Order: sequence, then structure tokens, then C-alpha cells
Amino acid sequence: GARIIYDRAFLMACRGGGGENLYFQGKHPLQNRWALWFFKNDKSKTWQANLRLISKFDTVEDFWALYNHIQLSSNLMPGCDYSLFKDGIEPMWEDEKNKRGGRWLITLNKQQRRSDLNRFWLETLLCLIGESFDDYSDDVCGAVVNVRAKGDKIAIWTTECENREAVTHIGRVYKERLGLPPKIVIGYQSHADTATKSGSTTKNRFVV
Amino acid sequence: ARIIYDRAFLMACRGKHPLQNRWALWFFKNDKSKTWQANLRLISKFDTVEDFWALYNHIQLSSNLMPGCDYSLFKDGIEPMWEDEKNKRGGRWLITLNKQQRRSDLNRFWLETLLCLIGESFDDYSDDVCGAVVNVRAKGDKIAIWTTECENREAVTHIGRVYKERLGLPPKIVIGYQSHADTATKSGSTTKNRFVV
Ligand SMILES: CC[C@@H](O[C@H](C)CO)c1ccc(-c2ccccc2F)cc1NCCO
Ligand SMILES: CC[C@@H](O[C@H](C)CO)c1ccc(-c2ccccc2F)cc1NCCO
Repeated sequence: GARIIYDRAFLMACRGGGGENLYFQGKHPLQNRWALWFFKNDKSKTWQANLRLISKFDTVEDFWALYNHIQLSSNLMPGCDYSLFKDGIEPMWEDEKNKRGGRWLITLNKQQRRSDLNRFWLETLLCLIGESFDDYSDDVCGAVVNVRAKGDKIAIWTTECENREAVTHIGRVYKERLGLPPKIVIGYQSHADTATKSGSTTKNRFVV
Repeated sequence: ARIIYDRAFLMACRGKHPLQNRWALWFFKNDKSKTWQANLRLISKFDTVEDFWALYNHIQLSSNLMPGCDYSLFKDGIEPMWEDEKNKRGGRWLITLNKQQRRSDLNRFWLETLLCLIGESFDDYSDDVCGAVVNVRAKGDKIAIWTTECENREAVTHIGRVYKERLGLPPKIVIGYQSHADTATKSGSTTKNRFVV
């Protein structure tokens, strides 16, 4: 009665349609159901009005259908954010599953939009849907991409910043899967520190 | 697979269970010194049974009934205005309540409407549902389910028959479906009903 885990190679092989899905039993179930959110930035609107749920999915094939659809139907607008979160967790730090939590953060420079945004974001998505952090995948809430003019942010959000073992294992595996050099250190920030603006930086509770 | 909750399951969850859709609760007062942008205020969004009940229990305790007001629950991304792309070709099953039935049936009928929406009570035809509107008025209240396409007769009349069943209305009491394009034009004391159940 075990966790459903997909490595990167298996998820890539399941890409590009193909499956007949006979008996509604030929699709590959995910451990969790996931919801894709969009948060727009315009028209003098409340935080709630700008957050929109796009779509939910709980198979590898339906992930790839949505991915292929967004990849062909959507263009990149700064001010926007996309978030993939487990079903029942809103992509806001005030949520019961995020308020005690935080994020592993990747910051991309202006150059790296064109070179690394799509690659790093896909690798992040596969880490989530594939349950890549072993038992510590349960600490994962979701992932956020902030598209910005200064430079783009990609983050894995986790549920509890005081779970050092879980947080640091997520961190180490994520950095490995992004193929980041050991010189490039990524930082974990409590959402409670990120919420308070106190200077040019937020404190990192952990680094890998 | 579609997430469907019957009435009994949703009531059992009242003091997390995902909804098929995310829903947005809107409030609208008729005020001309402010116009349709400032009058229409978003109150809150939700996509679980428990968060529906938290908001319901909150509004039920914290809010008192003012005529001229309207509340609307619509799917996330559909504004509660007929000009919206998802409503302009559509219409509404309308329940009109007399002055007496404000005290007896408003809260009951409105709750039953809400459960039909969040529970996906119309089978595949729940996708034709946009939302629901309650207009609190002195003449007598209005409750309506809004659907996306008035030319989908099969979708529309299934919704109306299930809705009428869930309101526990007698078969003598016939409800009417009105195109938003007919309701927009004031032509007398009544609007034409494209269908009736
Ligand atoms: C920031 C990348 C953004 O780019 C779009 C093409 C618009 O610029 C984007 C957003 C969401 C998803 C997404 C799809 C399926 C499941 C979860 C998801 F988050 C994928 C992408 N991009 C893929 C590569 O283009
Ligand atoms: C019956 C109209 C109004 O009644 C109050 C007395 C108004 O001050 C009302 C409005 C919205 C909601 C509502 C709550 C949660 C989600 C969607 C909703 F539309 C519930 C109610 N009434 C509850 C039962 O009386």
C-alpha cells in the first residue's frame, strides 16, 4: 500500500499522448491530485480576484496534456505567477498548510529567463508530481513561479519550516534535479520572514 | 472523474473534501452614485466543502438581510453579469418568492440552490451552470440558476427538472427559464420564458 513515485525518465516516457486508456485503467495515477493556479497583476483588483484556478489533474498523462496545452496556448507576461499546489491548499502563505512553512528559492537573472525558466520550472513540476523527496514529499505544498522584469523566481513551498530533516532533504534533492553547481547555494526562507519586509534581504533558515 | 456530492454528504460535512469547481461569492448593492464597478464587491472564493460551510456559517451569523442587495455564487472566472462571455448567450431558471415566502422559504431555497452548484447536481450538464443569484426585494425575492447557453435545451431542462425536484416544488408550480437577452430588454410586466418545467 505504497507511495506512487515516478522518476524523471518514466514521466518523460509518458509524454506526447498515445495511451488508449482502455477500461479508464491505462493512465498512470499520481500520489496526489494537483491544481494549477494563475495570479494576474492588473485592473485595481483584490488579491482574491486576481487568483484564479485553471485546472486540476491526478495522472501523468493529464499533467502532460495540460503542460502541452499551456506550452502551446500561453505567452509569458511579467507580473504574473503560476503555482502548482496539492488539491486543497491555496497558493497563499495564509493557508493552514503554508503559514508555518516556507520555500526553497531559485532566483533567475534577466538572461536566464530565456535559457533556464522553462527547463527549471519543468524539472520543479516533475519533482512534485513524481513524489521525488521520498517520505518527505508529504511536506511539499506546491511550487511557485514569479515572472518579473528584474528576474524570475522559482520556489518549492513546504508545510513546516521546523522540520529541518524534511526541508534539507527536499532542498538537496531539488538542487540535484535542477543540475545546479555546488557553488550555487539555494536558500530556504520561512514564509513568516518573507512576509516581513526588513531590508534588502530575507533571512535563510537553511542553505544547500 | 467528476466530483459529485449529494445533499446528505454535504450536510454531514457541516459543523478536506475538494469541489469540482472553485466558486466566488459576490455582493452587489443597486447604487447609482457608485455605478456597476464600485457596487460589485467580491467577498470570498472556495473550492472545498468545509470552506463552503465556514463561509456559509460566517455569512449566516455575521450578516443581516437588506433589500436592494444581491448575492451571487459563480464559478471562478465568470463575473456575475450577463455581459460576461459565459453568460451573454445564456439564461436563468427563475424562482420568484412572494412577500410571505421571504420569511418561510428564502434561506432554505437559497441553501438548496448552493448545494446543487457546489455538489455538481446536474450530472454532465453541471458544466452548463455558471452560478446562482439571489435578489432580496420588497415586492418579493428572486432566486435563479444561471446557465451558459440558452440553445442547449437538453442541458437546460434537465437542470430545471433536477433543480425543481431539489427545491421540493410541487409539479403544479411551474418554473421558467429566461434568456438573458430577453431579460435585458424591458418590454412590459413580464419576460418571455424560453422553457418551463
Ligand atoms: C512560467 C512558465 C509558464 O509558461 C507558459 C507557457 C506561459 O508563459 C508555465 C506555467 C504553468 C505551467 C504548468 C503546466 C502544467 C502543469 C503545471 C504547470 F505549472 C507550465 C508553464 N510552462 C511550461 C513550459 O513553457
Ligand atoms: C439568503 C441571502 C443571504 O442571507 C443573509 C441573511 C444575507 O445577510 C446569503 C447570501 C450569501 C450566502 C452564501 C454563503 C456562503 C457561500 C455562498 C453564499 F451565497 C448565504 C446567505 N444566506 C445563508 C442562509 O440564510
